[PDB]
Order: sequence, then C-alpha cells, then structure tokens
Amino acid sequence: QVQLQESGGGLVQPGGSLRLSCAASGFTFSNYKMNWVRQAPGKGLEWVSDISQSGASISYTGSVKGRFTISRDNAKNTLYLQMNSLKPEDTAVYYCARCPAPFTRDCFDVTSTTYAYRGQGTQVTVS
Amino acid sequence: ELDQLRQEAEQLKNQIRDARKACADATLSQITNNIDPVGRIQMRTRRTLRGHLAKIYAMHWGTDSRLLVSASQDGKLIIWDSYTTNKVHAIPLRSSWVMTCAYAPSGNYVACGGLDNICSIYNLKTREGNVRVSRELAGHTGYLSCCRFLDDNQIVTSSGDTTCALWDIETGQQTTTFTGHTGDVMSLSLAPDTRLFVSGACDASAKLWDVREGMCRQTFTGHESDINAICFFPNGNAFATGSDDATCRLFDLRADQELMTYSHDNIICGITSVSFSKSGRLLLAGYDDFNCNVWDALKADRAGVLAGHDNRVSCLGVTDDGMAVATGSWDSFLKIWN
Amino acid sequence: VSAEDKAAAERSKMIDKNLREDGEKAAAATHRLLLLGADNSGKSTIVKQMRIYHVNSGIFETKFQVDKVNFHMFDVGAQRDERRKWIQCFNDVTAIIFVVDSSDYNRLQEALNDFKSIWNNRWLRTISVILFLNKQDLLAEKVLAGKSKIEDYFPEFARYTTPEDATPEPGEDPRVTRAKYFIRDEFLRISTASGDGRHYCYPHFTCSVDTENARRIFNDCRDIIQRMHLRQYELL
Amino acid sequence: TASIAQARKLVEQLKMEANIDRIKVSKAAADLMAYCEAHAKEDPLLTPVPASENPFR
Amino acid sequence: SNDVRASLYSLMVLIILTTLVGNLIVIVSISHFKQLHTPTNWLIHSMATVDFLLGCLVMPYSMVRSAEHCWYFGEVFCKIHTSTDIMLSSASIFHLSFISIDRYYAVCDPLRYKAKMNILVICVMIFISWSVPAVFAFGMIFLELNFKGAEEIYYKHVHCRGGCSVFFSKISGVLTFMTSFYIPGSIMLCVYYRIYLIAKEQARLISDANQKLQERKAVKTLGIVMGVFLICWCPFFICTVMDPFLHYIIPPTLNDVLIWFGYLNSTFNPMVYAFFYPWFRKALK
Ligand SMILES: [NH3+]CCc1ccccc1
Repeated sequence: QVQLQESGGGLVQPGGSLRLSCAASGFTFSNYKMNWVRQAPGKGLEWVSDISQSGASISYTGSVKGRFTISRDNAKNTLYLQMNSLKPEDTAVYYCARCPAPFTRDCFDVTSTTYAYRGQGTQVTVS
Repeated sequence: ELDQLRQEAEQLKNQIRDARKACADATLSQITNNIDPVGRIQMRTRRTLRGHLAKIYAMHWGTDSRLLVSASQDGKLIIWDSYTTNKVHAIPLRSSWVMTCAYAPSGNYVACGGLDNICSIYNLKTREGNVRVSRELAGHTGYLSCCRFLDDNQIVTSSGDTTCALWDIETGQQTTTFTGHTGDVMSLSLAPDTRLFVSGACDASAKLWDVREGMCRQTFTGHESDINAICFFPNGNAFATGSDDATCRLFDLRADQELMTYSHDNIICGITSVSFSKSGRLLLAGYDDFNCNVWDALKADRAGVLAGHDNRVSCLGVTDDGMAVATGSWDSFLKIWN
Repeated sequence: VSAEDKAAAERSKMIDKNLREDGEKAAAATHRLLLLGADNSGKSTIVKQMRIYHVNSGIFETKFQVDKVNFHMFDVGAQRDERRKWIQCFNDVTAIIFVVDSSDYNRLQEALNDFKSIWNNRWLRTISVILFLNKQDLLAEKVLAGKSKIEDYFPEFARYTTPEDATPEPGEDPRVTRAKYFIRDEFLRISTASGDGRHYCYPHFTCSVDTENARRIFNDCRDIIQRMHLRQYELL
Repeated sequence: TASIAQARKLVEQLKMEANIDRIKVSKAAADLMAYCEAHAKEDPLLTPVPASENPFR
Repeated sequence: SNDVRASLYSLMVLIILTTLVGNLIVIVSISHFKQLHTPTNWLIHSMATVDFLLGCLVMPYSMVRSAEHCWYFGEVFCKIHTSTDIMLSSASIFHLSFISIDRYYAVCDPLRYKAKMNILVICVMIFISWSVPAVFAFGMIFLELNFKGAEEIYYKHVHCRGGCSVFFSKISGVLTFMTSFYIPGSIMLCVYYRIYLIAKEQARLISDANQKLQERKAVKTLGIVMGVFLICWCPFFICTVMDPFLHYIIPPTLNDVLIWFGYLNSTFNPMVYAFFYPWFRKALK
C-alpha cells in the first residue's frame, strides 16, 4: 500500500526552526516528484515547495522563498523540509504529496481536496 | 475521538496485513516455474476496420463474437461486422467527448458515455429501423469512464466522482450506488456470474463489490499510481489491473492479495487497457508506447508484442469465443488480431 | 454474392458515404479551443458579443467566428477538483485559452503551477497555450493603491525592471507596467523553460470590457497553424 | 462531525474486510494453474487454429 | 568512340533506373498506405506518375538520339516521341508549379487551407497539368507547324542532326519557353521567395523571444528545391529559346547534354518532393 507519514511539528516561537520529515512506503521514492502543501486555518491548500527526481530542480512559494529548504533522501525513502526563520503566518498543517504519475514533470492535482497520494498531516503551530 | 478511531483503523490494517502474509505460503512464480512455456505468441492483423475519422476512445465486442461497437471523438458510435468489415450502424452522438461504450449481451442495446456525465442507451432492434436514444441515465457528478451491461434492464456505470452506480434502464434511476473510492473510478469488470464486479480507481485501490447488497467486500492494494484498466479472470476468482506505473498486477479474490507483477525495467509507459484470453493464460495489455504486449499470466514472462498501431492504444478486447483480439488506438484504426 | 451480402455491402457503402459527408460538413475551417481558468478569473467573459452558453450536462460550448473561420470553445465546469484524467481528452485542440486573474496575487502562484503542469503534460506538450492576463484594470487599481505589495508574494519583484520591449499605454504608470510585465514574464519563464519548440505561449493583457479577444485568438490560431505547417514542411 | 463519521465508516469497512475468511496463496495459484491447463486446448490464441478454422482467415 | 559509347549508355541506363524506381516507389506508397491520401499527396503522386512515364516512354529513345545516330524508328514515331517528350516535360513543370501553389496556400492561409485547397481544386489542377501541355504539344507537333517559313531550315537542321532534335522557330521557341518554363518557373520563384520571407521572419521572432527572455532549415529546403529546378531546366530552356536566333549555331553536343539535365530533373523530383520530408520516410519504414 502507498502511504505517507510526516514528522516534526509542535509549538515553536517566531524565528524558530523545525524539521519536517515524511516517510514513504509501498512505492519507488526516486521515480516520483515530491511536494509540500499546507492548510492554514480557514484557507485552502497552498503549495509550499517542490523537488524533482534527482533533487537538482527545487522550487518554492514566494512567501517561503529564501527560508524553507527542501531535501530528498532517495536511499532512506524520506523527504525533509527545513523551516528556517519561520513566522506566525506559517501556522498550518503540512502534507507531503507525491505527484501521481512517475517520470513526469507535471503535478496536476497535488493540492486537490481529496488527493489520494497525500499524507495524514502534521500540525505546526507558532505563537 | 478522531485519533482513537484512526488508531483503531491502523490496528485493523495491521491485522489484515498479518493475515494475508500468513496466507502467502508460497508464490505462483515458483509454483509454476516447472510448467512448459507457451512459446513465442505471434498475431497478425487480420482485418483493419477503417472509417473513423478521429481517435478511437473505446470499444466493446458482442456475445456473438462477430459484431463490435466503437466510440470516437468525432461523435460517431459505429457498430461493425468484423467478419466482412461492414459498418452495420453509425449512431451520431450529441457530445463528442465519449470515453466508453458497451454492447449488451442480448445485442439489442448499445450504451455510451463520457464527459457529458450521462449514460446514453441506444436501441438497435427498434421497429422504425433507425437507432434512437432509449434513455439518458443522468445523476452522476463526474465523467463516465466505463459502463457494462448486466442484462437488458440493468447497467453498471463507473464515474469520475469516486462512485459506481447501478441503473434501472426502464425507470432511469440508480438502484444501488457503490461508494468508498477516494479517486476517480476508471474501469470496471463484471463477473461471469454477474454477481460481483471490481472498479479500479485513481487511488491505486481496486475494490470488489456485491451487486445485490451494494457493499464493498474486499479492497485490493499494490499499485503505486492511477489504475486505468481491470479485467476479471475467466474463472472469476482473480482479476488483473493496469496502472500508470507501467505495471500490471494480478489479484486473487480468495487469498485477498496480489499474486503477480507484470512489469519490466524497460517499460516506462502506463497501461490503458488490459484483457485476458479465453483460458486466461495470456494477459494482453495496451500501453501508451503505441504497443500492446501479451504476457503469460502464470509466469509473468512476455510472450509477444502486437505492434502495428501508429498512435496510443486506448482500448482492447478479446472475443467471448477467444478467436480474435481487437485493438483500438488514437490513429483512428481498429485492428483485429488472431 | 448472395442477396443478404449485397444488401449488407450497399448498406455499408451508404453508411460510409453519409459518414464522409458529415465529416466534410462542419469540420472544415472549425477549430476547437479548451478554455481553462479559476473561479476568480473571468473565463466566461473573454468573448463578449458572441458568448454562447450551451449548457446541458456539465460542459457549455461557446462558438464564434471572426473571418469565415469558426472556433468552438469548450469549458468543462462540472467535474471534481481532480483533472489529470479528463484533460487527456483535449489533446486535439489547436490552442488552450488560459485565463489568469492578475489582480489577485494570492492565487497567482496556484495559477502558475497549473500553467506549469499543463505546459509539461505529456498529452498537452504539443498544444500551444493562449494566455490571457485578465483583470488588468483591477491589477492597475491594486498597484496604484499600493496597500498590497506584490513583493511579499514574489520576492523577485524587487530586482525586476520593465523590459525595453514593453509597449505600455500613455496613461499607464511605470509601476503598473512593471507589475503587469513582471507577471507576464513570470508566466513566460515557465513557458520557455520547457518549451519543446512545437508549442508556444501567446500572452495577452486583457480586461473585462475588452472586445478584441476574438481577434487575438484568431491571430494566435493563425500563427499556431502557420508554424505547424512550416514545421511539417521543414521550413521552421 | 463529518470527519469522525467518515473515519467510523472507514473503520466499519475495514472490520468487514478483516472478518472474512481467506484461502492460502498456494491453493489459489494451484486453482489458477489447473484452470489454465484445463482450458488450454479450447483456447485458440495459445494453440494456432488451422487456416480454414479461423473466421478471420 | 565505342568504349565511351558504352560509358554514356551505362550512365543513361542508370538514370532511367533511378528515375523509374523512385517514381514507382512514390506512386505505390501514396496508393497503398491510405494515410497519405491527403489532397496534397495526390499532387505528389500525379507528378510521380508523369515522371515515371517519362522514364519509360520517352527517355530510352532519348539516349538513342543523344548518342548521335540515324533515327532507327519511323518519322511518324519521332513526331509522336517529340510530342510526348514536350508533353511530359511541360506536365512535370506544371505539377511543380501547382505543388508550389499548394505550399503557398498551406503557409500563408493556414486557417482556410482545407477549404481553399480541397480535392476538387486539386483534381482540377491535375487535369490542367495533364491536358493543357498535351493539347499544346500535340497541336504544335502535328497540326500546327512549329517551323513556319523555315521549312528549308527545318530540313537542313533535321538532316544535320542524324536523329531528331526539337526544332523551334522564333515565335514557336518563345511560345514554348513561356508556356513550359517561364510561367511555372516564375510562379514557383515568387511563391518560394514569399515562403522564405515568412519562414525566416518566424524563425527570427522565435530566436529573438528566446534570447530576450532571461538552423536555416527554410533556407536549406527552398535552396534545394529552387536550385534543382533552376539548374536542371534553366540551361536547357535558355539555349532552346535562343536556338532560333544566332542562326542555330549552338553546338549539337550541348543540346544533347542539356536535354539530359532536363531529364535528371524528373529523376530528382521524387527525391526532393517525397524523401526530404519525414512523414514519407516514416511511411516507407
Ligand atoms: N526533354 C525536354 C524536351 C522539351 C523541349 C522543348 C520544350 C519542353 C521540353
């Protein structure tokens, strides 16, 4: 079965740092791209970052550009998101979501409400 | 109590994993490693059915194993006579976004559906002699990806709203609605006894449904991406599936889990359609690489390639008597193999 | 040879003749366009005079003609959020009409991601994209007000200067011109990063009251098909 | 209470999937092998038919 | 010399075989595949069959008259052969002009290409290119005398040839030039220059946009087409139209070499117009 379980999260003061690690099982981690999405209270899912198969191509949302760092560990089948210098505007539930088809440069429905290949979620709160 | 519920669900999942592992005493691969290989399977295009001016999206054979229907993006539903390549009928469709078609076992009715979210039933034996819209089965909230005829009055249609519905044609209402999928349902296969059917979906989950009680009986996992095709084994105790991960997998109803992975390192193109031979020894699949590959179900060893399609193969079917295999593709040609 | 066989053959011939007649009719000088956008984007108001609503069961089709050439525009607006499966049906279209609400910066990144997915899709990599940055009027009002800064949603705006090839209206302010051309360049960067050379992006700045959208689509389709013919004839 | 209701429905579905009986995988594979070997002769795709037998010639 | 007679005969037989095989392959491909049944490919097939006939019906006698010899065949036959040669050369050139017109329409009128270039107008073009050259050639050879007032000159020229080189008077020469070479040639030149301009502008725009943000294929294609046509036919037709003037001082050997360049155009035409494009290559695969 294909399942994704994130880690990290908790209560952190503004300017703090967190490590969000997502564990992947039941599929080949190298073939698929990986994305991070978050759900602010009362808001829809917002794409945060993205990484390609080799890890060379990385893209970030403008709000989190320059602070968040995304890393992929193919050998350990895990994905990371270093949240450096975060602010209380970042309080949301983070989901690790692979892209549907392997060997593809497109990711259509990663932010969709019922996306099948997302994760359960990690609550990150900032005060 | 949501967390408690989730923990209970996880415990149930662990129990189900531990049970099939106990069941998995051995593997079919080592069970049938001693049997003789089928050898190289070679098929040559016997009749090419030309006449469609656009990409063919779906097809379905007839129980007589002579007449077949086809659906294309040009807006025409064409019923063929593969023996002599005679276009018996050419039904015009209101919407050109057809995604599926079916041929009733009695041969009197032919169904089609697509992005119009409506299953259209076409009468082929009416007294007037002209094909007429029998019923418009409306009520789905997503594109119709597949539909199959139980009898002249009941049809099972899968949609893109993560549901499968059973329709009563005479009254045009959903007798029973099947729910549980978290992704768009893309294909369905009915059982030889027409009491059970499966529905591959976009969540990599293939479910087994009871027609009468309207409940899922089993859920199958194994695939790592969107499932586009699914076809019951002739016995009815197993099915195969085709996914976007360029892998076909065989699931057994009684054991509850996968028995075979039909994939190769070379293959990187998803499967659009799968079908079985008469005896189930051959599993024919249609890929996006413009080719259909025939696999030996028992030994997962490739047996042949049905090359000869210029564009992507979108549909494939094997006759009830098993004599011929029809492959449709986006090059507007439907080829018959034997 | 037999009477039944001859009857079947003549029925097949009549069927084929009718099919060929129907294929020749209404399919010559007719082009299909797939219209995409979001709720805020004014995708339904792109073509004003000849907007055709033909809604029955989830797809309304808009038909218009500019110079004896007909265009059929299809807007699928009753499916679920997921769209990676139903969009493979629209491979044949000559162009994709992508409408973007440039006024709202919050969903601009979502629109850019959607454009990126459509551009790099396997079945849409041959189809050119016609891009409409709607609500230019609103975008100008937001920029002139200055209460919301586009730098927050895109930090690269601080180190961006308007291109020399910009052709702003005399009434446009330099800030507004820079903002709109920055959005256009943000889309064009995605376009040209993976532009295979067989499909191109045509960016147009549109407003709701704009009435030249049909002519712009006409010219863009002319360019798309001309370049397709040149590529087929080894001229490009 | 939609999330908890959906989770409870999922739990009930998982229970209904778990409580059913299962057969051994060796038995299932033997069943499919026996079926394939019993219907091998009738299959025309496995064994090529004579040039006059096939209606598609 | 006998030894060189053999060399020239071998070369001319090689030309005949390559012409025939190329034309036959093009014709059979466009017929059987059914995917090459677009209205244009029909023009290409018609040009291929004009040229194939030229390979068997005219070219073999062309070599026996090029190798300076008495015309073994009858006088009625060389009249027929001369008329057939003129007919098929003019038909090929007309087909080239019509293919150029089709290309223009496809490039400069993309949206209405199917409406303005359909099977009806294509068949009208094929009929024109098969009939008007035939009527003109057969009339001017049999009914109307191309030699007007130069009956004396005509007999001396024929007797000096040995075989039968195409004789033309001043008016007849100018009319043949304009009807066969200049008009289709000028049409082709204008339509390929226009296409060049359009394709170069498109390539420049594409490259300029790419460079602004953060192969000369048309030159090669149109150069091959125009250069082959102009090389194979322009020398022959200029010499032929200038032949009535200068009191027919043109050396006989030149004419024999020049006619064979014209035939080498029918040789090269299937190559340039079918194999240079990939779709035909994929079909041949
Ligand atoms: N083989 C070329 C024969 C010819 C002579 C004069 C005009 C056209 C053609």
